[PDB]
Amino acid sequence: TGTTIKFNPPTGTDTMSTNISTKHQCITAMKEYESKSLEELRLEDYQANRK
Amino acid sequence: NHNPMKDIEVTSSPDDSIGCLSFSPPTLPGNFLIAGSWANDVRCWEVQDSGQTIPKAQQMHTGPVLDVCWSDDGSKVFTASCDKTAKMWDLSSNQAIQIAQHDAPVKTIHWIKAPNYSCVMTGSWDKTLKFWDTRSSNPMMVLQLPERCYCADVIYPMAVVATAERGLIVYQLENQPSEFRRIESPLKHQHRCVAIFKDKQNKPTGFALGSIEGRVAIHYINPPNPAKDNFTFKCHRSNNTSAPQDIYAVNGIAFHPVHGTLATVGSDGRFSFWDKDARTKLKTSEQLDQPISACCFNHNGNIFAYASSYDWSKGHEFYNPQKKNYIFLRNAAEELKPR
Amino acid sequence: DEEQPMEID
Repeated sequence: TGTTIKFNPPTGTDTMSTNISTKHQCITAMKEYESKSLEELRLEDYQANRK
Repeated sequence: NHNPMKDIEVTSSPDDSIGCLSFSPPTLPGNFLIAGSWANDVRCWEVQDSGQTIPKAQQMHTGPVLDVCWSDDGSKVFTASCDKTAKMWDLSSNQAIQIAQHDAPVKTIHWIKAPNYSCVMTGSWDKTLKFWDTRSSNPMMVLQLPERCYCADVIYPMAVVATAERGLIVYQLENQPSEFRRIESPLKHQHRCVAIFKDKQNKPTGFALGSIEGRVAIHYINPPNPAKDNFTFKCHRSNNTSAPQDIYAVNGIAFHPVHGTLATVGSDGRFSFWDKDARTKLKTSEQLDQPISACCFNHNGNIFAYASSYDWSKGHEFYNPQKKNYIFLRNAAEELKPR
Repeated sequence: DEEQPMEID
């Protein structure tokens, strides 16, 4: 539980027709976190004192 | 730098990051603002027409406050918290009592005033949506959600709940709350915020929904050509540059009560104003040194309140307890008028 | 500010 794993923005692609490369600047976009919400993770950190 | 928009700061702002904002109803004279924080408190300021803020009262949960709302008469403030309970807070007496209990944190709280009933609706990570009369310890009604509740909104006779795993459900509220439609969600990533908008006759007619991938969906309940009338649009992104685009999370969405235009606030530390009928971007703020965690309007739409707070978008390592949180006020009535 | 078209998906 918590955000023990380092934050690392996932890479992706979007269109703007030409594709462009993107970085997902939100931790829960990661595969290690994709099944939880921001608030869910933060509470888990607070309850463990990982501030 | 902390306040790039040169907007008004609410004096005596919360000690920890702000999770929710809420303005008093029009049945109250003047304007009163409520904010819950991650320091477990609920606070109330009186905003004055000159712009000065006066702290009026504060209550306490045993865990972070995730949502707050008012009662139609403006006498009671309802609070929802990670301590798995929700409270009714009588301002005049400054006392607060428990009115709801869940098995997980309580993410959302709303007041339903129907012609024939009144109750508090709570949506929780225990996957339930419950309704309370504020007198009984037993909930009046309990409905099961498809997964954990992430955000919700209510404008009688309609309610919208969004959950983990793209769960999206509309509720009809006339007489008794009931499930109206389970929507195949227009968004493909985590739901985060939802706000209901009304048609030209003040009738709730659809909602706006924000995900973590810099996208908001416009969803009409019953339009004539849903393929063209419903749409998503990109927001809270970076950019003339070939460097990858940075995509931030949509943290709050609120509609201006008279103009029908909308505001979104994002983990990118900006707010943007939008016209969803013209499909245009009216304004984007400058960047703040931390995310904008929440926003809302006052009753007549003459105060736009937004909260500068970390939102855990990058996890625990980027939290600075050292760094201060703010609530900013902006008169954006003219800024949000269409055309 | 400067009204601009939205980036509709």
